[PDB]
Amino acid sequence: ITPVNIEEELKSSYLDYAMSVIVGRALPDVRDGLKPVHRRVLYAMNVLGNDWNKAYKKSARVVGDVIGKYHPHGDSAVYDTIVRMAQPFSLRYMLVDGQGNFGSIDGDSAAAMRYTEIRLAKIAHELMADLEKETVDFVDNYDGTEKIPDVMPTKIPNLLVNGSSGIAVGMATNIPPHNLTEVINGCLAYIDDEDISIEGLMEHIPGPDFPTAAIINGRRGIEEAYRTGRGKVYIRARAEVEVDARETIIVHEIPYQVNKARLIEKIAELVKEKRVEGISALRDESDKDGMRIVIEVKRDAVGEVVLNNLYSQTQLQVSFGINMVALHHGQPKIMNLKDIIAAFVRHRREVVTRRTIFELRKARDRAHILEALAVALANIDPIIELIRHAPTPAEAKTALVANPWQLGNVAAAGDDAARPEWLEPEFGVGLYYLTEQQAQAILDLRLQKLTGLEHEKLLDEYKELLDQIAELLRILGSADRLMEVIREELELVREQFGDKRRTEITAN
Amino acid sequence: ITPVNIEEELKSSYLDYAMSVIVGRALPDVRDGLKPVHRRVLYAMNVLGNDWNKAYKKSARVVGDVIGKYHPHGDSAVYDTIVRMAQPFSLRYMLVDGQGNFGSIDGDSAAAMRYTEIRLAKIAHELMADLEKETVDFVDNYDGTEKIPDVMPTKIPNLLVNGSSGIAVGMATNIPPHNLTEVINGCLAYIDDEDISIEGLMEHIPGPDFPTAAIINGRRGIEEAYRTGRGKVYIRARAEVEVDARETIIVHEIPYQVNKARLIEKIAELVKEKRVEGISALRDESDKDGMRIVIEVKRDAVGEVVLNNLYSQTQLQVSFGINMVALHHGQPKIMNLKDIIAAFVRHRREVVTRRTIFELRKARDRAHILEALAVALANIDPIIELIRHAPTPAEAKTALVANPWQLGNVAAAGDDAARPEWLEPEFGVGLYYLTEQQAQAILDLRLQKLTGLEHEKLLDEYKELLDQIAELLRILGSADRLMEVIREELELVREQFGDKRRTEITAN
Amino acid sequence: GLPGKLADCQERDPALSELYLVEGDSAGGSAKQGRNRKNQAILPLKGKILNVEKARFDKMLSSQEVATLITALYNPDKLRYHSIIIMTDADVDGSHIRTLLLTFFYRQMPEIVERGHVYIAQPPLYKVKKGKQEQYIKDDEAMDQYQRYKGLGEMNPEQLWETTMDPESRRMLRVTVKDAIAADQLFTTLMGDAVEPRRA
Amino acid sequence: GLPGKLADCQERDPALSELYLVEGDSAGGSAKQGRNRKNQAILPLKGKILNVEKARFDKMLSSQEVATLITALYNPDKLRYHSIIIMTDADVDGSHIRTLLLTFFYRQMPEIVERGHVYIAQPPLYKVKKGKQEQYIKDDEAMDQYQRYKGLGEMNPEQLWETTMDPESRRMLRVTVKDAIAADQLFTTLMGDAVEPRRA
DNA sequence: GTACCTACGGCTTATGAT
DNA sequence: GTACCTACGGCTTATGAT
DNA sequence: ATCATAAGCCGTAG
DNA sequence: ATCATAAGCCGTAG
Ligand SMILES: O=c1ccc2ncc(=O)n3c2n1C[C@H]3CN1CCC(NCc2cc3c(cn2)OCCC3)CC1
Repeated sequence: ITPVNIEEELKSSYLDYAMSVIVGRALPDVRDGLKPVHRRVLYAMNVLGNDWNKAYKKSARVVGDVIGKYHPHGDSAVYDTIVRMAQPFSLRYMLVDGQGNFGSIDGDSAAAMRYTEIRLAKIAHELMADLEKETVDFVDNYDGTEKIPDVMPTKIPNLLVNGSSGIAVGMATNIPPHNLTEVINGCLAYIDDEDISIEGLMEHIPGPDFPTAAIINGRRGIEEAYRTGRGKVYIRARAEVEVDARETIIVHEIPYQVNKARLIEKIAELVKEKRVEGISALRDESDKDGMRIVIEVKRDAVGEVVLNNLYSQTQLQVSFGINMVALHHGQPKIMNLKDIIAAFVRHRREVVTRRTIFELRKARDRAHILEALAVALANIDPIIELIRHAPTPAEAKTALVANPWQLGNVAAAGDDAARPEWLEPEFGVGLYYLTEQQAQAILDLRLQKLTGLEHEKLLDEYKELLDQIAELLRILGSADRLMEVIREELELVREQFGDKRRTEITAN
Repeated sequence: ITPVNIEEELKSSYLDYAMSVIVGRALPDVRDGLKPVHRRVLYAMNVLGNDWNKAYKKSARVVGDVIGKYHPHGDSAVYDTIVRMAQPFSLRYMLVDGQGNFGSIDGDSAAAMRYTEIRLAKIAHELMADLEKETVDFVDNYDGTEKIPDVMPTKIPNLLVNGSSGIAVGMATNIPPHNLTEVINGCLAYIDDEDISIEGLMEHIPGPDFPTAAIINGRRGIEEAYRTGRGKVYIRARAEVEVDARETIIVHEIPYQVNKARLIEKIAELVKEKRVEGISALRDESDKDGMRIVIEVKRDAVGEVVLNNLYSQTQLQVSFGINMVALHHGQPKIMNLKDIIAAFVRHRREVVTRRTIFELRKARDRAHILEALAVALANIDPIIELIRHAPTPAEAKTALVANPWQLGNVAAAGDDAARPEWLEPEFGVGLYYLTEQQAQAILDLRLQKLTGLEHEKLLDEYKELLDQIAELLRILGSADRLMEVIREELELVREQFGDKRRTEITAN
Repeated sequence: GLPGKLADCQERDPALSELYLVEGDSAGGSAKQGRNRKNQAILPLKGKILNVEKARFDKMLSSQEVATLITALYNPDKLRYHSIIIMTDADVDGSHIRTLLLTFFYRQMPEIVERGHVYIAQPPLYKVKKGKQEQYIKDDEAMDQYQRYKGLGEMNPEQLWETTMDPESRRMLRVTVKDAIAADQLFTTLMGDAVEPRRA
Repeated sequence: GLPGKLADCQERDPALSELYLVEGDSAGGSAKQGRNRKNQAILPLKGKILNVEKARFDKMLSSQEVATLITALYNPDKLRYHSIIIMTDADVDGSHIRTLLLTFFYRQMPEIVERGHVYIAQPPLYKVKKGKQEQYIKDDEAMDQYQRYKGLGEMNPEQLWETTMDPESRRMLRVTVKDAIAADQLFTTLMGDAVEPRRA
C-alpha cells in the first residue's frame, strides 16, 4: 500500500516546525515576560512545596520532577536554565536562591547537578501571588493528565525588569533590563493620566540599567529605541589614569556579558603583536573588594592616547542591538513602551476582578452554611428527639427537611446578597426552611459546639462575613475603588523591593 | 600550625576504605539477599506510592527521588541497577516490570533514562509485606533526617532464588539461581524435622536452575558445592545433528551470560583461521519462535567430531565458580545450605512474633476507647445537661472526669486482657470511672451516632475485637500454633507463584 | 563507515533489500531488535545535519557516512539499495530533520529522487484501549472521528514490527519531482523566511 | 600538560609557591574562584589513578601530567614547587585516592617525600548553627563532645578560603619516612589483603 | 546528540620461555 | 570521572579582492 | 584607494 | 617436551 504523493509535502512539514518555535519555545510574552520553560520550572517548585523560609533541596529532585511531569525535553537544557536564573551577574533581580558553585564571571561552568542546592527567593512569591483562587486558565500537559497555568498572575512588570534574548525561525528579540522603582513610578504616572505622551515617560524613566555598572554614551540610541522599537546603544567601561605623588591604568568594572580571561588574553596578544603601543605588562588583583585590573603605562607616554586606542580596538567598548519583539495575543508584534505598560495594566485589572468574584462567592457559600447551623443551634431539644426516634439517618435527614422551624427570637442582615444565586426563592422565607446540604451540615455537628463559648464565636463570624461581602460587592461596584486598590498595591510593592541606580548615563 | 605526623597514617586511611566496602556496598545478606542499593530503590518505589495495578511512571522521577533522599552516589549506577533488575534473561524472577528498550541478549545497551517506564511486579509486594507494622529497625540516612529499613520483612528466600555476584576488597561471592517450589519444599521438610541431614535436602533440591535453559554435566561439582561452600560446575549448550530425508547443526539455547554476536564472530574467526575443520558457512534465523542458529556441515564429515571440537574450543561449554560468601551478623562467613535455611526460618519467626505483638496492642487500645464511647452512649441526657451548664470545654471535661457513672443495665467480657498495660488499676472498677483520653473521645462524637442503627454496630465491633484479641493472645501462647501459621503461609506462597523446571541435569 | 553502525542484511542482490534512517541510540536498539533479519538494514544518525544551501563547501564534510554507504558518489554507476525509507518521530523536530534530509537528497543526487526510490514512513500516533477494544490511530483526523507515543524509542519492538515494518500492514508513501521550482531557494535567504510565515 | 588545566600563580621564585590536587570540575571551580592569585596553584585530576605496584610498566602511561608539571623526572635536578598539598573529600573514596597518591609518591620519588615537602589538608566536617551561634567541626570527636559537607565542591568559595587555604587559620599536616617496612608489599598480593582485614 | 579511562577477585585463553 | 558536533538571527572583526 | 566574504557569540534544543 | 607470565570480562563505584 504505497499511495503516490507530491513533493510539495516538504513545505507543510517545515511550516509546522516554524509554528512550534515562534509560539512555544523562544519569544516571551508581553503580559509576564516568561518563556514556557521558566513558567513550568517555577510552577513545579511551587507545587513541590518549597518556599523561601525552609531548608534547601538538591537539584536532582526538581530536575527529575520537571522532566517527569511537565517538560519532556531532556535534562541539560533545564539545568542550564536553572543555573542561568541563579547567577547574580546575569539577572538584575535573581529568582532562584542557590548554594554551591554556580560559576562566575571568569567563564567557568557550574558544578554538577548532584551537589548544588536551590530554593525560591522572596521576590519569587510575588510573581505567583494568589495562584489557587482561579485567576488564570489551565492547559493540559503533553499527555493530557495534569494542568499548567497559561500566564502567571504577576505583580511585577517582569518583561521590562529582566528582559530576554531569544532567536526564532524568522524573528529575533533583545531587551535590556531596567530599575524597579522607576518603572513603578512610570506605571503610577500612566494610571494618573491615560493619554500621557512619550515625553513624560522618558522623563520618569531615564534609561536602562545593568547588573554590573558601566557608562553609556549616546542618548539618540535609547531615544530611537523607546520611540520606534529598534536601535543601538554603546557600552563603555570605567577606567581612569593615575600617577603617584609613573602613569598607571586601573579598571574597576567591565561591560555586560564579557569574559574577563578572554579579554586579558586578547590584550596580551595585541601587545605581543605590536598592533598597540605603550603597554609594558598586565596584572590582576581581583579580590573580595571589587574587580581591579592594573595596566602599567610604558614610560614616556601620555597614556590617554593609549586609553582611546584601547576603547577603539578593545572589547572595553561594545555595542548592543535593542530590538523589542514579543507576543501580544499569539502573534509577534514590534511594540514600544506605552503598549507594554498598557498591556500590563489591563492584565492587572483582569486578575483583580476575577479574584474578587471568587472570594465573594466563597464567603457567600460559607455564610449560607453557617446560617442554618445557627438556626439548628437555636432549637436543640426537638432535634434530639427527632433523631432519637428516627432509625435511619436518611429518614432523619428527610424529616429534618420536611418540617418548618420555630426560629427562636434570640436568632433574629442585609436586604439581599447574603444568599447564593443558584438557591431558589423557596428557601428561607419567623418562618424558615432547610436544604439537604444544610441538613447534613447540621447532622455533622459535635458536642463541643454546645457550650457557652461557641455561640458568641458564631455570631462574630456571621457579622464579619456580612461586612466582608458588603465590602467586596462595593469594590466590584465602581471602577474608582478598583483603581485605588491597584495604586495601593503597586505603591506597597515599590516600597518593599526598592533599590538604587547602578549605571550612569552621560550625555555625549 | 603543622604538627608532625608519622607515615603509618596511610594504613589507617586505607583500612577505613576496606571496612566500608565489605559491609555496605557489595556483599549481600543471608536474611534477605539484597545489596543496599536494591533495598533503597525498592523502598523509594514503595514510599512514592507506585504499586503494580496502576499506571506506569517515567524513570526520571524514581531516579531523581532516590538520588535526592536516600542514595547519594550519582546516577549512572542506579539506572544501570534498575535496568539490570528489569531484564527477563538476567534474573529468574524479575522484580521491576518495565516498558521500553531494555536491551536484549545481543549485548545492545538499554535506552536513555527519559523514555522507559517502570513499576513494581506482583512478586515485589511479597518482599515488602507488612512493612508499616513495626517489624524491623530503622536507620538514619546520610544526614540523619529520614529513616530506612535495615532488613526487609521477606516471605521468599531471595538469596537462594536470585543469588548475587559481588567483588569486595578481600573477598568475592557467587551464587547460582534455583527454583521456587523446590526451595519451599525443602523449607517445609526442614520445618518438619529440625535435625535433617544434607542427603534429604539434596533429595528435595536436585540442583541449580538458570533463566535460559542448558545442560549440566557433573554431579560432583554441585555436591561439593552444597556440602562445603566452594566448587565448579560445567554448562553445556543444547544442539543436535540432523540430516534431511546433508548434515546440519541447529543450536537452540546458549549458556548463561554469553553474548551471541561475539560468539558468532569468534566462530567466523576460527573458521577463517583454519584452526577448526568442517564448517562451510554460518547463518542465523532467530525470530519470535525461539533462538535458532544454523551451521552447515562441510560435505563428507561426521559432524559429531566437529561438534566435540566445538565443545572443546568454543564458548558453547563454559565453567562456573560456585562460591558462597555472605554476611551473618556483620561479618563475612562461608556458609552452606543448611545454615542459610536455618537463618531464613529464624528471621521469619522473629517477624511473625513482632507483628503479632503490634496488632495485639493496637486492637487493645481501640477496644479501650470504644468501651467508654459505649458507656457514654448509654447515658445520653445527663451528659447533655452537664455540657449545657458547663461554660468551658476544659471545665466540662473535668466535670466528666470527676463523677462516677450509672452504667445502665443494657450495657453490661473476658476475665482480663481487654485493657492496656499502662492503665492503672484505678479505672473501670455498676461502678465505672473515666480518663481524659476517654473524656475527649466522648466530647468528639457526632449526631449520626445517636440513631437506632449504630448501637448494634458498636456492639458488633466490640465482640469482634474481643474475639480477635483472644485469638492473638493464643497465637502468642504456644510455639506449635506459630509453626502451623508459618507452614500455612509458606504453602500459600508456593501455590501462588509456582512454575516448572527449565534446565536439565544429566549424570555424567 | 561500513563498520560501526550499519548492520546490513543477509541478502546481497540489489533491488530487493531495504534501508532505514532513524535517531541513533533511542531508536536503533528497538529497530534492530524488532526488524527482520533477511532483507532489512538500519543506519542510525546523530542529532542534526548541516544545511546544504546555507553553507555549501565541497570540503565541508563531517559525517559523510551516507555518501560512503549508499553508493560511491556520479550516482548512476553504483545503484545499491534500490529502496530507501525515512523514519522519524511525529513531533516537530521530526518534520525539521525530515526537511533537512529531503533537501539534501534533492540538491545532491536528483536522479535517485526522480526514479522513485525515496519513501516516507507513517508511524501511528495514538493507542486507544477500552478493556478488550484496542485501536491504532495514525493521524489527528482519525483521533477526532473516534496513550501518545512521542518517539519510536518508546514502544515495544514487537509493536514496531506490527505497525511500521510489516510488508503486509505498513503504509508507506512515495515522493516525486513534479516541477523545477524555487521553494528551496526561499528556504534560506532571511527574506522569504521573514515573509513566508504569513499564515493568518 | 602545561596548558589546559594547570593555572599557575604570578610568583616564579621557587620555595615560596604552593600546589594543590583535587577532583576536577566539581571542586576546581570553587578552588580557583576562592584561592589567592599570588602564590597559589591548582591541578585538577580525573577520577582515579592506576596502582604502581599492581601494574608496573615503564611504558604504561596515560595522564603523566604530574610528572610533566612538577619536575622533569632524577628528582634532585629540578626542584620547582617546594611545597605540595593533597586535598580530597572526607568520604571513603577520598581516603582511597589518598592512599593511591601516597603510594605513588613513595614508590616513584623517595627524596621528595623524605625532605618533607608533601602535606595533607584537613577540611571541616560539620557546620552547626544555633541562631547566631556558628561552629565549625572538623572531626568526629569534636562533633561528639559538642549540615554535613560530602564534597569540597559544595560549599561557597569564601567559606573555602576561610576554612582550608588561609595562611593564618589552615591546619595542615606533614609526612615523614620513619622506617623502611613492607606494608606497601602487603598492599597488593591477594594474601595480605585477605588476612589483614581481621579487625574484630 | 553521543565514548573512552580507572579499582576491586576469580575464572578462562594466548604466548614465548627452561 | 569527564568533551566535542549540529540549528535558528543579528551583531562584531578579519582578509584578500576591484 | 574601498568591498565582498568568512569567522565567533548570545540561548533552548538534538 | 611442560610452565611462568600477561591479557579480557563479569558489577557497583570515581
Ligand atoms: O554522550 C556522551 C559522550 C561523551 C561524553 N564524554 C564525557 C561526558 O561527561 N559525557 C559524555 N557524554 C555525555 C556526558 C555524560 N552524561 C551522562 C548523562 C548525564 N545526565 C545527568 C543526570 C540526568 C538525570 C538526573 C540527574 N543527572 O536526574 C533526573 C533524571 C535525569 C549527563 C552526563
